[PDB]
Amino acid sequence: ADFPILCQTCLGENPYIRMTKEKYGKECKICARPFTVFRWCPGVRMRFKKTEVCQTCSKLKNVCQTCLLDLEYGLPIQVRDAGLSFKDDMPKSDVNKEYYTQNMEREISNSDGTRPVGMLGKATSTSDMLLKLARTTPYYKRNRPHICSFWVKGECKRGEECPYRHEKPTDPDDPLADQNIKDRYYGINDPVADKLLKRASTMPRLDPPEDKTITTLYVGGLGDTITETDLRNHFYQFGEIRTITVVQRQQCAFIQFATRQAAEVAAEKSFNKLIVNGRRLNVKWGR
Amino acid sequence: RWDYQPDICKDYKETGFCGFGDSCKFLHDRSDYKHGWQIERELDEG
Amino acid sequence: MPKVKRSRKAPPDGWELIEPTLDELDQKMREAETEPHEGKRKVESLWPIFRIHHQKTRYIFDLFYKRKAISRELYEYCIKEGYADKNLIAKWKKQGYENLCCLRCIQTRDTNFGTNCICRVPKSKLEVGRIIECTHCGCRGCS
Amino acid sequence: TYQRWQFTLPMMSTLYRLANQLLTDLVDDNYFYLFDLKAFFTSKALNMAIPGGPK
Amino acid sequence: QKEDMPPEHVRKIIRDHGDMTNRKFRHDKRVYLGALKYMPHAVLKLLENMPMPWEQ
RNA sequence: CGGCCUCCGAACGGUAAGAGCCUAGCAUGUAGAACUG
Ligand SMILES: [Zn+2]
Ligand SMILES: [Zn+2]
Ligand SMILES: [Zn+2]
Ligand SMILES: [Zn+2]
Repeated sequence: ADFPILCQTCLGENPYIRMTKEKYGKECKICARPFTVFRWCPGVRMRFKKTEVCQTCSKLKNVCQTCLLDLEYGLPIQVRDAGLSFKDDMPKSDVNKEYYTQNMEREISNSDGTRPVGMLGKATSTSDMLLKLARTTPYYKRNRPHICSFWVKGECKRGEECPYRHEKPTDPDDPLADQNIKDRYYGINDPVADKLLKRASTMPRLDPPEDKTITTLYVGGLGDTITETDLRNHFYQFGEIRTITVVQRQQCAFIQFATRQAAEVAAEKSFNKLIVNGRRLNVKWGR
Repeated sequence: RWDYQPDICKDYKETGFCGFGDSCKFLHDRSDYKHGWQIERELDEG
Repeated sequence: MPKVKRSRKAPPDGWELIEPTLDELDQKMREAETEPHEGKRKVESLWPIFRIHHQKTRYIFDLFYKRKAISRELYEYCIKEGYADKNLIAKWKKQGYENLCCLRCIQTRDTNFGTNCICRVPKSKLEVGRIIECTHCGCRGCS
Repeated sequence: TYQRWQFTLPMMSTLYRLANQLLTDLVDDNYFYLFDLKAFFTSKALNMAIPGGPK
Repeated sequence: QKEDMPPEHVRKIIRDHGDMTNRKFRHDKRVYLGALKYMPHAVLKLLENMPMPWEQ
């Protein structure tokens, strides 16, 4: 390798990062074979991390060789794949998996080291679903240590040097507790991923009306910095518009459309996020 | 040392019959008897 | 029963007043040596030994240099008989290294990046006061 | 390093006298006339054998 | 430079480990094993410095 | 004046092969860990 592949969270904060290398250090639980191991000092009194997957095992799905989440968005791989509608055929059984890994490394040897191989580019339409489920700031709780089992029973007699966060241990009844690393990599029943599914299912999106002839769309929360041509340029080449009523006595709008699916495109993509000159409009189908 | 495994043609000893006959390079012997370590171990555990 | 004496030559004549201190330090080195690792083994297993060693050789460091209560030739005998630590002492004699805990705490090769233990950095530069445990000695900011 | 010693002749003569037992009371090599490495090499090559020598 | 140690250091480690049965050490297991390739060096070294009977 | 003095012992080939079965060990010591108008 040249260096690891991991997100900013796993990657660190200080401008000068310190990581030690060992060639052929241990076994990628994916490629199953020896890899290089680079070990990075995450943060002040924060657990030193290490590279935990073959670089090819990484370029396969385009995820973090330490943080394990995708490198573009940073959600569970099950999620990110489905958010691209992506459907990978990676084999599972022992002999099948070894044959797959061998030919995979052969096929990746013909690469230039810039981007993951295969459908990872022909699924690069990062949907606003993924964009919105994407975390914003570095959830740097990751580099805090374990539960110092001594310090959970009382025993951690080393003073403050408990090797692990001497807090209350999580009740493993939580589905967010035991996610086998191999399953999390295979996209195999990640309960955290199902939580992201429930969250991105309950997260607000624009609603559909009943009758097809309701082609009037009310956009609530306009303000008096908007123009009718600006409401147009928001919803104009996204189809054809038939008319628009910019209600200044109520600070809203209403686009009567010329294509129903065009209306759907503009409005559903616009739900609360059509931010032209900074005003939170609400795209709905009018009365 | 203690020369540990005596040479007890086990086909003979258990079934009274060795297929090799005269050439069996072991000892034709059907005698059950406490060994060179059985007794040591039982007594010390006693 | 003591560290049986090899040279066969008679110890010079300040030995008799460090006598019981040396004897006792040896006895408790023996006891802290045979001491069982009930959570005091592993990383902290030798935490006690260097303690006793540095202890003894500091004692002799005083009693020859800071008091001059002892003869040169006696103290020579008492290094050559393995109580003291001639190299630890020849460093202790330095300007910033008065309390260097274990002579391995400045071994630059003993560490991957080519430094010393944080056991050597003076605490004022740290400003974080987080308890510092140099793994080797366990020591607490020798400097 | 413990190399390259120099010694006094008193020392040497005393030592000599002390190691007198494990030593050869020979003064020269006209003893080993037909009994030296080269004689043995010739013998070995000719398959002959000196009375008291190897074969 | 690399510098010497008190003998009691090693003595403590070694009487500590004893015969590697205690689940405490459990990794020096495999390092101990791997050290076998050099056991014929240790023996030659030990035996060529033996104490020459006039010294005790 | 004659001298002439080999050697040396162990292993395999010999007391089946098996699937199941069950439980120590032996290995692991990791990775992660949740959010709004
Ligand atoms: Zn028989
Ligand atoms: Zn230190
Ligand atoms: Zn130290
Ligand atoms: Zn120190």
